Amino acid sequence: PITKEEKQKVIQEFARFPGDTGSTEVQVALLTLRINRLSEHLKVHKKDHHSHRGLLMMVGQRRRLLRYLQREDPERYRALIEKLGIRG
Amino acid sequence: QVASGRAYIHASYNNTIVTITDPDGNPITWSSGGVIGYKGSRKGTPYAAQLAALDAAKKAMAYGMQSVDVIVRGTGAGREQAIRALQASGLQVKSIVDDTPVPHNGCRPKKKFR
Amino acid sequence: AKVKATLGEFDLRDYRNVEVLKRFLSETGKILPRRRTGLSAKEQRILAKTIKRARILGLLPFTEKLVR
Amino acid sequence: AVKKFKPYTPSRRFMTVADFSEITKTEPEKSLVKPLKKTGGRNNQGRITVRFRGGGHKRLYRIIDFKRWDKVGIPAKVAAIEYDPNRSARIALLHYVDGEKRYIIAPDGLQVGQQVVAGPDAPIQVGNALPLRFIPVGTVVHAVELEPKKGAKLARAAGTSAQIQGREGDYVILRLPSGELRKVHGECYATVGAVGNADHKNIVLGKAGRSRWLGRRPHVRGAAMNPVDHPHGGGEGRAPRGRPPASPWGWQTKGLKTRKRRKPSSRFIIARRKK
Amino acid sequence: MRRYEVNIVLNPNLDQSQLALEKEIIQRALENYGARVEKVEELGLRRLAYPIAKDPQGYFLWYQVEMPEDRVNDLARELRIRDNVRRVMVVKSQEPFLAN
RNA sequence: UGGGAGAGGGUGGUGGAAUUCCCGGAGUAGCGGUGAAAUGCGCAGAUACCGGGAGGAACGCCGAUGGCGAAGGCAGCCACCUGGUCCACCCGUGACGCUGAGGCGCGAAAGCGUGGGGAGCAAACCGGAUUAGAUACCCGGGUAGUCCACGCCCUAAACGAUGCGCGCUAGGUCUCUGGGUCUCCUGGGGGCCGAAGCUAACGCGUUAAGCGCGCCGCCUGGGGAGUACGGCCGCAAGGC
Ligand SMILES: [Mg+2]
Ligand SMILES: [Mg+2]
Ligand SMILES: [Mg+2]
Ligand SMILES: [Mg+2]
Ligand SMILES: [Mg+2]
Ligand SMILES: [Mg+2]
Ligand SMILES: [Mg+2]
Ligand SMILES: [Mg+2]
Ligand SMILES: [Mg+2]
Ligand SMILES: [Mg+2]
Ligand SMILES: [Mg+2]
Ligand SMILES: [Mg+2]
Ligand SMILES: [Mg+2]
Ligand SMILES: [Mg+2]
Ligand SMILES: [Mg+2]
Ligand SMILES: [Mg+2]
Ligand SMILES: [Mg+2]
Ligand SMILES: [Mg+2]
Ligand SMILES: [Mg+2]
Ligand SMILES: [Mg+2]
Ligand SMILES: [Mg+2]
Ligand SMILES: [Mg+2]
Ligand SMILES: [Mg+2]
Ligand SMILES: [Mg+2]
Ligand SMILES: [Mg+2]
Ligand SMILES: [Mg+2]
Ligand SMILES: [Mg+2]
Ligand SMILES: [Mg+2]
Ligand SMILES: [Mg+2]
Ligand SMILES: [Mg+2]
Ligand SMILES: [Mg+2]
Ligand SMILES: [Mg+2]
Ligand SMILES: [Mg+2]
Ligand SMILES: [Mg+2]
Ligand SMILES: [Mg+2]
Ligand SMILES: [Mg+2]
Ligand SMILES: [Mg+2]
Ligand SMILES: [Mg+2]
Ligand SMILES: [Mg+2]
Ligand SMILES: [Mg+2]
Ligand SMILES: [Mg+2]
Ligand SMILES: [Mg+2]
Ligand SMILES: [Mg+2]
Ligand SMILES: [Mg+2]
Ligand SMILES: [Mg+2]
Ligand SMILES: [Mg+2]
Ligand SMILES: [Mg+2]
Ligand SMILES: [Mg+2]
Ligand SMILES: [Mg+2]
Ligand SMILES: [Mg+2]
Ligand SMILES: [Mg+2]
Ligand SMILES: [Mg+2]
Ligand SMILES: [Mg+2]
Ligand SMILES: [Mg+2]
Ligand SMILES: [Mg+2]
Ligand SMILES: [Mg+2]
Ligand SMILES: [Mg+2]
Ligand SMILES: [Mg+2]
Ligand SMILES: [Mg+2]
Ligand SMILES: [Mg+2]
Ligand SMILES: [Mg+2]
Ligand SMILES: [Mg+2]
Ligand SMILES: [Mg+2]
Ligand SMILES: [Mg+2]
Ligand SMILES: [Mg+2]
Ligand SMILES: [Mg+2]
Ligand SMILES: [Mg+2]
Repeated sequence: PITKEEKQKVIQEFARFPGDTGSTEVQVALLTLRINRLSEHLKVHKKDHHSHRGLLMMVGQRRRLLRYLQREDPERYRALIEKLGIRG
Repeated sequence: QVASGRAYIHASYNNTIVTITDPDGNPITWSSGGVIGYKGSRKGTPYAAQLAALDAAKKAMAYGMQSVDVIVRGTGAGREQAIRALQASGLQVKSIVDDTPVPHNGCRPKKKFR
Repeated sequence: AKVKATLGEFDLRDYRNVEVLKRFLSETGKILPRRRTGLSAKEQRILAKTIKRARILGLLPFTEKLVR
Repeated sequence: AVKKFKPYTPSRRFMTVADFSEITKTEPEKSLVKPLKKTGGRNNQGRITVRFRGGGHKRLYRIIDFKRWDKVGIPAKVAAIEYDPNRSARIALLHYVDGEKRYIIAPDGLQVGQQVVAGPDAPIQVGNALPLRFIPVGTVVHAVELEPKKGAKLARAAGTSAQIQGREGDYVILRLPSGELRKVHGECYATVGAVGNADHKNIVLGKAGRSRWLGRRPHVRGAAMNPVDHPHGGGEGRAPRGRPPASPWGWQTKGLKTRKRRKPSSRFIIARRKK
Repeated sequence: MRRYEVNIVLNPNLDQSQLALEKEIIQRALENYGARVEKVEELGLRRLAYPIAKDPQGYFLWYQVEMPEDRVNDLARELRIRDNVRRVMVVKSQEPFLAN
């Protein structure tokens, strides 16, 4: 699983001010971390369709947040998705 | 020859088969609702199980069998009559234990039993 | 007479406590119901699982025969 | 993971070929190859004694270590998994830390770079050879000696395995690839795990010429012949067998058991095969 | 790392020296698999609820340990590799759940 | 942030009961079966009993009126990996929301392909009875299949015959699971009974079928017919 230490690195490397824990960046970053851990888990467990639903829900959630940050900051949007290597 | 042994009552809704064994469970003798001339539905009645038990003990006691531990299987209507008969036969019924096979939800039963 | 009364303070997960746990099995080896166990809903699930473990470790029977 | 082809010829339609994914080295160890004499089914008298053989691809025979008690306790490194045209299994090149190099037939899940060892004290690990009496009961095993020190005779083709079922005295009980249950001496060596390349049975030869490549000349039906040739020969038009189906030599070929009754190993065949 | 209670049951009709060779194997197995052994409760021969391997008794080892979560299956399977190891149960250690 | 409940999912392993089969023992005139029978099985040693072995499937008690899931669906036990969800604190972001034609994925059973497995069960099938007949019900056999892996199929009384989200309009009672200050107060589920109101009535009723708003799907008399033609999908069956 994700441990508390790796999870804080994600908040640290993406907080706007070193106290922030809920901005779009730290949310996209936290989701991106759940996805790839899950995305990899599904690549091994191909019949775990229930968890895959979780994968889609996080993907949609991040996509909605990424849709929001592109409205308020096309610059910071671009800055975020590159640091997460996201587009495709 | 042996003195003590075990008495087994396999008894379904069809018949009641009594076999008396020895301490090691090796059968000394046996009987059932067929050994007394019943064929068919009658083989499953209480009276059939009584005569079956009486013919079981009277055959085993005729081998020196004196004490029996009564192991009971099944649920047929000749079950209780068999135990009663074993205490009236002359045997020193030293025990009664119900060892009816019950699965922990195992093999799918026939349609008759689902 | 319920078992939660007939016993002091015990740990519902020590699957190695035969003396505590065996008190929760009928004369015929079955896991007693709450009407005998006296445990709550949440307690009953914990007890059964740890009973189930102890059966696998050979500490508790899966079934005993019935004596008269 | 057998490979298919798009239907760009009639034969490509159905043809399938092995993926060779696990093969890591594609020319054989020169010190361990000798010329394999193609017989064509001919014996020392010159006569065909096995029909429809010959004309297949030229092959070098790879020497395979079917003993392995040869080198007890001497750890060996799996250096390569190679193709071998003389068996259905793939083969593995072992660089013994001895410096000696040997081919064993390749068990499933064997990885180049791992170590294997032979002997009574070898860890119960895929690729390791032990006398049968020391492999745990229930363990799946292959390349089994049939008699002590006589060499691996059993479970050697792609995918097969014998399973260890129990012990009795100096003997172990094996369920052979055929499902036969049989007593095999405990001193007989076996290698942990099943033979690899289990996908080998899912290959579709796909055209007549592929059987030719393999040395398999075309089979002629008795029913297609004439009475001087074969029991099923002759008849105006086609003809049912018209007698119990026979071989060319006259013996019945549908169910007629042919194992010898007074064979000594009978005292060791516990239960005949299945299915 | 996570904390596990590794239960093991052995062959009762063994001299304490064969019993010693088996514990040493276990020891090297827990060792080579990454376990750091905290407590160790060794109850020994014990009357069995049912017959195991035709034996109404077993030799019950217990190890509170701390090992990498991703190797406990392979370890446990490796403990079973021996024929005198009639049972093995690795459990996740939990803080107790009490009554009264 | 710190916590909790859970048959939620996937993978590997693993335990005991039970049935079938085999082996050895011991033992004899029947067993089995039904309404009653017969078929079947049994002196070639069955049934019943003990011991040994193999193999498959399903997990008794717990277990509930329970829990989890979006639905289908999920139940021995262990570990690993993974989802959802709930509660507390009120800490962070600043309307980032709702729904959702298409699309995509999931989808009981049965069915299909390639392997495997096959104890029990059992479409088909055979036999025994029943009967006017009995291509049924009942009985003895029994092949698919049921099981596993992978790939298809995509259906259903796929039901709460009740789309999703939000807000609002008495309570009583039972229960699961959190929190508290632990009487009890409060959340989130699960049922019951019921205010107002709704309803053709039955019934619904903070788990609305009440009062409202948003969006979607759908209906427009029965039969023909979920058929035909077209088109798309499917190996086929057949689906849309
Ligand atoms: Mg009868
Ligand atoms: Mg504990
Ligand atoms: Mg092809
Ligand atoms: Mg093409
Ligand atoms: Mg094509
Ligand atoms: Mg290969
Ligand atoms: Mg040379
Ligand atoms: Mg030659
Ligand atoms: Mg010559
Ligand atoms: Mg000549
Ligand atoms: Mg000559
Ligand atoms: Mg020939
Ligand atoms: Mg030839
Ligand atoms: Mg060959
Ligand atoms: Mg090869
Ligand atoms: Mg031999
Ligand atoms: Mg083939
Ligand atoms: Mg060739
Ligand atoms: Mg051919
Ligand atoms: Mg031909
Ligand atoms: Mg001709
Ligand atoms: Mg001639
Ligand atoms: Mg002639
Ligand atoms: Mg001729
Ligand atoms: Mg002819
Ligand atoms: Mg001809
Ligand atoms: Mg002809
Ligand atoms: Mg003709
Ligand atoms: Mg002709
Ligand atoms: Mg013909
Ligand atoms: Mg003819
Ligand atoms: Mg002939
Ligand atoms: Mg054979
Ligand atoms: Mg073992
Ligand atoms: Mg948390
Ligand atoms: Mg016998
Ligand atoms: Mg007859
Ligand atoms: Mg005779
Ligand atoms: Mg007879
Ligand atoms: Mg089998
Ligand atoms: Mg605030
Ligand atoms: Mg602000
Ligand atoms: Mg489906
Ligand atoms: Mg199915
Ligand atoms: Mg199939
Ligand atoms: Mg049947
Ligand atoms: Mg008939
Ligand atoms: Mg009929
Ligand atoms: Mg008639
Ligand atoms: Mg039938
Ligand atoms: Mg069958
Ligand atoms: Mg499937
Ligand atoms: Mg329902
Ligand atoms: Mg509908
Ligand atoms: Mg909708
Ligand atoms: Mg729910
Ligand atoms: Mg409520
Ligand atoms: Mg009213
Ligand atoms: Mg209205
Ligand atoms: Mg009215
Ligand atoms: Mg009314
Ligand atoms: Mg109501
Ligand atoms: Mg209410
Ligand atoms: Mg219409
Ligand atoms: Mg249609
Ligand atoms: Mg339809
Ligand atoms: Mg059409």
